[PDB]
Amino acid sequence: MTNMRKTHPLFKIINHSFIDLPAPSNISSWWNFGSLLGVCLMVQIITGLFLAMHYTSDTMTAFSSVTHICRDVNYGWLIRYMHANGASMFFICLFLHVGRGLYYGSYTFMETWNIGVLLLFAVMATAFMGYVLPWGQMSFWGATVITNLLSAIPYIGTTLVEWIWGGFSVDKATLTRFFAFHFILPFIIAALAIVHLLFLHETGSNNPTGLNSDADKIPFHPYYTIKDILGILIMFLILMTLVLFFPDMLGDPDNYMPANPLNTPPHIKPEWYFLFAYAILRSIPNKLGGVLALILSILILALMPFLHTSKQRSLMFRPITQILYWILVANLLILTWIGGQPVEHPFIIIGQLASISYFSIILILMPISGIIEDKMLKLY
Amino acid sequence: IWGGFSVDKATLTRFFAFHFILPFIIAALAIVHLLFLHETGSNNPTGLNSDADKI
Amino acid sequence: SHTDVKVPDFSDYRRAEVLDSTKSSKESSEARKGFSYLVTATTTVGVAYAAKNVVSQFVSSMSASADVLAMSKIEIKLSDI
Amino acid sequence: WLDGFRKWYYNAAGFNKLGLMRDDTLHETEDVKEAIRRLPEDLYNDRMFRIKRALDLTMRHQILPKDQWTKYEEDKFYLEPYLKEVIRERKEREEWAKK
Amino acid sequence: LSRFLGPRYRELARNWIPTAGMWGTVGAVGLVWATDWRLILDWVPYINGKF
Amino acid sequence: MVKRFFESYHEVPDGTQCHRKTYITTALGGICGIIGSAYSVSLNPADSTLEAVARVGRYTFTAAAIGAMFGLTTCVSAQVREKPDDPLNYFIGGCAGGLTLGARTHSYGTAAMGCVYMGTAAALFKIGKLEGWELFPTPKV
Amino acid sequence: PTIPSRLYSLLFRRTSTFALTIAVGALFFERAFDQGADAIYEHINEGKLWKHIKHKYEN
Amino acid sequence: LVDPLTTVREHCEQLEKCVKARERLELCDNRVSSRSQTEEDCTEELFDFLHARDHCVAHKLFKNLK
Amino acid sequence: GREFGNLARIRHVISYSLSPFEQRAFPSYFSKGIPNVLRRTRERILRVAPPFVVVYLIYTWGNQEFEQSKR
Amino acid sequence: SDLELHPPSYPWSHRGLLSSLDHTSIRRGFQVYKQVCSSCHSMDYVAYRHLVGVCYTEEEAKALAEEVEVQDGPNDDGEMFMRPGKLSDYFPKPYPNPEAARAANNGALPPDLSYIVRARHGGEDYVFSLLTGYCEPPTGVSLREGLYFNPYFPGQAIGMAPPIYTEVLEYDDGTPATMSQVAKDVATFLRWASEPEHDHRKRMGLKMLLMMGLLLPLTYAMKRHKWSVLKSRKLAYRPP
Ligand code: HEC
Ligand code: HEM
Ligand code: HEM
Repeated sequence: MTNMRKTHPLFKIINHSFIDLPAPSNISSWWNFGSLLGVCLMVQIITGLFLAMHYTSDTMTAFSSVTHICRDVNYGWLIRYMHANGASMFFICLFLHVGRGLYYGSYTFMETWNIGVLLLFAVMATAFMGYVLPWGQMSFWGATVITNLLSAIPYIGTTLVEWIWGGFSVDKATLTRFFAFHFILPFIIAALAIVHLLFLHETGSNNPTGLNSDADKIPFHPYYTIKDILGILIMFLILMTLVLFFPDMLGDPDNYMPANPLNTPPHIKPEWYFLFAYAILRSIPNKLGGVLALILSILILALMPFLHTSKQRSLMFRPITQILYWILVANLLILTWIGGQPVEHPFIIIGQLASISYFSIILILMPISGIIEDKMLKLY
Repeated sequence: IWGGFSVDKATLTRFFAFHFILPFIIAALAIVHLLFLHETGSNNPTGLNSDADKI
Repeated sequence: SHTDVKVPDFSDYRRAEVLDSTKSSKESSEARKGFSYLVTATTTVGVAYAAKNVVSQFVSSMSASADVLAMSKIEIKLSDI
Repeated sequence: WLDGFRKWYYNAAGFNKLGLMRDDTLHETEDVKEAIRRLPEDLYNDRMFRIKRALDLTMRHQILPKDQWTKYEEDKFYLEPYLKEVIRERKEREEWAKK
Repeated sequence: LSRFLGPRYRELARNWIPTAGMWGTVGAVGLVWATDWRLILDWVPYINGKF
Repeated sequence: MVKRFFESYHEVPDGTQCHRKTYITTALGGICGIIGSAYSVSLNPADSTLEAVARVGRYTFTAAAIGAMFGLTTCVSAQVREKPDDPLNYFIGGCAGGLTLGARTHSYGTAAMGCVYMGTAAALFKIGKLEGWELFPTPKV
Repeated sequence: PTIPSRLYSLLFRRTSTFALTIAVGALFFERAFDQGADAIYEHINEGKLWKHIKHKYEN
Repeated sequence: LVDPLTTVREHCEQLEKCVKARERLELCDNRVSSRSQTEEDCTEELFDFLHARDHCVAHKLFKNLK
Repeated sequence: GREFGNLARIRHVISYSLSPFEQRAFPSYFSKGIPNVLRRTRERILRVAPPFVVVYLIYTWGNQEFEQSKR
Repeated sequence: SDLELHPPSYPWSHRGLLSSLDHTSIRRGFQVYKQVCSSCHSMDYVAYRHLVGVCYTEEEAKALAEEVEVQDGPNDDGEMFMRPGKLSDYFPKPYPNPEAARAANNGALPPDLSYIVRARHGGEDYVFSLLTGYCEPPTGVSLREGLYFNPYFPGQAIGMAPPIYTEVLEYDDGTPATMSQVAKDVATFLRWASEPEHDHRKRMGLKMLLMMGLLLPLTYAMKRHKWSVLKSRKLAYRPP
């Protein structure tokens, strides 16, 4: 007598967001990464559910609980290495999602982008704050280095770092603090992703071409749920290749010792999604300038709504803005390699030149590139 | 649900994980409780359809 | 006019049993639906094998560990008393 | 030489291969959407046909052959006498708001 | 920016100088009261002694 | 100093220091494009000074791209195979230089002929440096 | 009529019979995939797993 | 009383690169024997000789070495 | 993107579409696919390719120069 | 001496993408580990339970457990008493404290052998080449008292003896006990002690690789079958 998907209200919002949402028909495989981040966040949440059921948080037996998970717990090695390489899968899907966001003209979805960079700050915070939790030598000294670089601010710095430590160094209260924070933070990331989907669904999605897609619309079901299933299956192919064949390749092998404060690793290095962050922090010789370059480096792609000087939306019809975008992702790859490298002459001058060129691309050269696009196409 | 022959270390950490995760399920269920409330309206002590007197 | 429009040729896109216009349909529609439904069933049985596998890995993870199963098993009666 | 460089830029931009002229690839701001309300009906209809055909072509990830590409000499600047009027009306509105 | 710079917007900004400056002192005094700064609370004579 | 600059190609073995190697063959392609475009200007005169400077810039840019792609693919093949004494490492670079030639003149048959001829020319160049009897010999008999 | 035509005419038309054949194929496919992949895994690893040494070195 | 795997000695008496590393290592041995109280040593050349030795007896001698 | 009926006001455009079951699932997958992949990579390989060979040149420069400087 | 040597890629029995470890060599490596390396080094996270199912039978693992007198607690009169070990207990630590381990080994701590291969860059090729790399030091390099030189340890000064040679153990499995065989056996045994999930890991990887090879073109064909309406969608424009 009545339609259930437009009558029942949970089914009404499920039908409006998922079934016949007006979506553009021409979106590529790079548009699948948002739903891949949703299902990757769900598989991180469910592997953390089945990982924290055997995890004891204290510095006497955190590493013993991790080895008890990897050896004595049946199928616990699959859950722990699936969680670590699913964090790697989460960050490569997040990096391709933010590369799509820098590429295809979706700066202008402004509240979506601002709650996205709030979500990205929370994802990076929970990634470091869960990377402490195996309690190895590399995890403890990475916690000490990353929290100690927050102590560069005068008059609030040592209050902030004894507040975030619970002591003079990283200890039992710091590890239980980071485990409670690593529980609570991806659920507020998931609620932020739900309201991020709400801020998207206010104005729909967008095409690769930067046009108004209202003339040509397909329903989301079954045209995009089978592309979602195909993207889920190729993401699970790369994720299950990462857990079942190369488990510690993207991870650091130096984490798998017991944690000892009496010795130091020969080079201190955070994870591969934090390597460009560590290179930008290592580029500035002043430590307060390094942590300000950290905060400005994460926050400077939120200024890309305010750095749209071109009258064309996407970069599909912008050929040397494409050159500056691929030299930006080349600078990101060089930043990842430089952060993976230790602090030696001459990696520091390469990191300094690449961070200066990356900030010159993201701040200076791409708005004047959009200006010279609309000058070469005779807009004004 | 025990994870072994008796209530033990794995039962305590598993109940810790469940006790941490279940109020967020309660919070999302409270959100859909509000969502199912907001179309059918709210009751009054008199027990009538009271759409004439609404504040 | 209004019948000026004709639907163009799909002969580079049509499936191999429905190319000929002299023959009719509902003589190979059973085959052309059963092939795609066999692909549907074998895709769904791959998804069902993954769902019967991975949830069983998680259920055996919630089950008892090897340390607890080695500790709780030793009811050795011996022959001393 | 500048017209040859502009034609090479038109070829390297890619929307001449894809089936659009210069005024279809504008960002739909409030000025451009006011000009969208202010086109005549036939120009609006084949503009939204060209956008729908461009969305079909970038769904199929292919372009038209070279005989039916939109040439630079075949480009018409249809939106520009409407968009310049909308821009100067918005400019005099912001000057009256400054006054 | 270019549409936001003008005589009328400067007069509106002059009209909104004292209440936004007083809201800034509200935020500063509330930050001082929340954090209990030892340099600033030792100058007020009612909290002069030890707290 | 030009010959002392250009003889930095040989004493560094292949598989290492690709940037200096591609700088040497990019400068060699630029010098050969400069003399070929000078012969092209003195054989076929352009109708304009702008057309002549576009002709020498186009021929110098295409021959420098041929040399740069040849040395870049030669050192990339040297990285991926780790054989510094291999003529196939110059065969792949000569074929990539011929493919760059045919992509710049926009004809795939000319790209295939340039692949075959420039690949066997680079293979004969590396194998002539490997045996060592000179292209320009001193008179000794 | 060919074999997917008979499979659609008798087997794939009803959705409950479709799900029945999906679950019956899961019941056969679990044992068949386990047997075939364990045969491949012990065919490429003869003498290296425990099953090729427990028959002769258990005592 | 059995012998160890002497394919290290068979490799270094069969291959030219190992005796080139041996001759530059003994040249550096004579250099640090002539120079008394020096900070330079034979560490990097013995490192390169050990790298070539262990790389060849890993990658091309595998009929007994696992 | 508000709803599915009040979005656009377009006119005089006709769309023909066939069935999923009256047509091939992979219609000329190789002979029209590999020229299409070749055309797309011809369109974008001159823009995506030379920054990555700059990355590889900087990578080989940094590795061989660090191993030269650590002697 | 701040430079470290990368180990070569040794052709192991499990270096391939689908090949598991040699369980017979795991048994040999555990036997010669219990002979020569377990009297000084201390591993903790492996137990006598884990040897069954991999290298030993249950009676052999019980006979290996009962030969070690491990410490439990407490005695019913209120003290500490010794018992023979079972399958439930973990490995016997030969030094009860790390500071006692450093005092017995001159200021050098023997590290935890349970996670060495995952702990160190280069894997078990480093653990093989560190034991087989006991060469004479070159001149110009002088060491401390009782300290021997390796090219593979960072810092170039191991705190070890040269522990293995020919005829370390009268080898019970019939293989000759040369130094490369014994070092290969403890390298694959420490790879097993680091990753006991190696056989089940690459088995589940084989199930995954065959499953995605028999599932991914079907899902791609389902994407193309549900999208071929749009792939065959041709438009037209007929204004009056
Ligand atoms: C004397 C007691 C002793 C014996 C016997 C011994 N080790 Fe060690 N081992 C140590 C100490 C102490 C260190 C570390 C300090 C140093 O570098 O000198 C060490 C270092 C190591 C390391 C290096 C780990 C790292 O992080 O660098 C490995 C691997 C190792 N031993 C394995 C073995 C194996 C396998 C055997 C059996 C052949 C063995 N050891 C025999 C005491 C011993
Ligand atoms: C990690 C969790 C994230 C999730 C779950 C997520 C989810 C989504 C989803 C579902 C879409 C719609 C795409 C589709 O369904 O087809 C989308 C699009 C979008 N997201 Fe995210 N997102 C995440 C992170 C981010 C971040 C960090 C940003 C900010 C940089 C961002 C900005 C955008 C933008 C601008 C779009 C619209 C353009 C597009 O569709 O690609 N997202 N996101
Ligand atoms: C709310 C859901 C989550 C829970 C309950 C959770 C729980 C845990 C637990 C208990 C650990 C420690 C076990 C271990 O050592 O692997 C851990 C580790 C980790 N988690 Fe999470 N996690 C969650 C979500 C995430 C997300 C979304 C990320 C990605 C940003 C993430 C990244 C990590 C990383 C990198 C580690 C360290 C892995 C390692 O080195 O072993 N977690 N998590």
